[PDB]
Amino acid sequence: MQPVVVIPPDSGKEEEQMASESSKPASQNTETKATIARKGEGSVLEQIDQGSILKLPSNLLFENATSDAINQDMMLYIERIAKIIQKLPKRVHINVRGFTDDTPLVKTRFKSHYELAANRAYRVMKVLIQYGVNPNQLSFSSYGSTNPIAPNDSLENRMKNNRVEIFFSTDANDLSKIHSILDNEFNPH
Amino acid sequence: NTETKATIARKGEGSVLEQIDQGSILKLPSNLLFENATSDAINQDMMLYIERIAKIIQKLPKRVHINVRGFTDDTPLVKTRFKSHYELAANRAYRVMKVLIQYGVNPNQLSFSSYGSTNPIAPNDSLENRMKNNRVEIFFSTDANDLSKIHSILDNEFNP
Repeated sequence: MQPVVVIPPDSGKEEEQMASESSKPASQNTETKATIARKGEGSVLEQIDQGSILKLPSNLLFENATSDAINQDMMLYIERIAKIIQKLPKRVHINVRGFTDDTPLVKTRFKSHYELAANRAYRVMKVLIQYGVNPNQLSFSSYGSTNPIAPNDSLENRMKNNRVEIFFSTDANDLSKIHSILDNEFNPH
Repeated sequence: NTETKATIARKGEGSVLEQIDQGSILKLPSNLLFENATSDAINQDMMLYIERIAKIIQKLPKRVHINVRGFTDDTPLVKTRFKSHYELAANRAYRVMKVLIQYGVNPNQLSFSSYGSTNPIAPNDSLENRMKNNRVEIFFSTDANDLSKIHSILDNEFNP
């Protein structure tokens, strides 16, 4: 039951973990763990309303997080992505996106994180081309260091922060045309 | 049409705004921004234009992401410090991005892209059409995922 003299202690970890279950009433999850080649782990596939994003931790592609040297053991992961892309129509555009953390670049040839990220995304794009993706469906982008995923306090988080993302989308304009036709017809301005 | 004349220079350079279903594209001709099509030296004359674009950006919904896209015609580069169309297009986009940052656009909302000589706006069949392909395009979008979340919830409840 209870002591006859009840003296509550300070709020503790029991009370933290009980209230540490708070979350959104409508908890939807638009990410799934992805498996490249039945052996390529830590990747995720995310859906957003304008497209799909395949997120690849640094270590699935590059020999390190401050280099654009593709780890040759990982060439087969890029081949698998190329194969799947070749199963999409030529309508689909593929944007390879590079990201870095805040690691100092003085020991490398890179002068900026934007530059490092650009070279990483470019190299991945070029390997996709080697494996047959039409260059007319590809582009590369750099975000530099300012879109982190997690604090940079573990190897796993560092690999996420230095990820490459592959974004799949189209340039559909049917709704835009519809509005344009209506606007031209009805707006005096 | 989904393309409309965008008045920037007011000198008939050819700037245009296009709407597509997942965002907006401001298209800026080479001559507007750059000293030539073979390099990334911005026209100091036109810093005014990028500044204007930076001001307008800070009026948009806070969820907006801005991607500055670089493109080239498919003519050889044989003369300069640039070793590929991808590299030249990346540098041109980078420079426009950096000016936007200089005029107050948050770096967290900015990225730059290169398409090299792919995805031409006009066939590379005439001198003037080639030059059109040296434009920069600024794409405005968001990473909205409400619909995606809706579907995931329904799928989780009814599929598994």
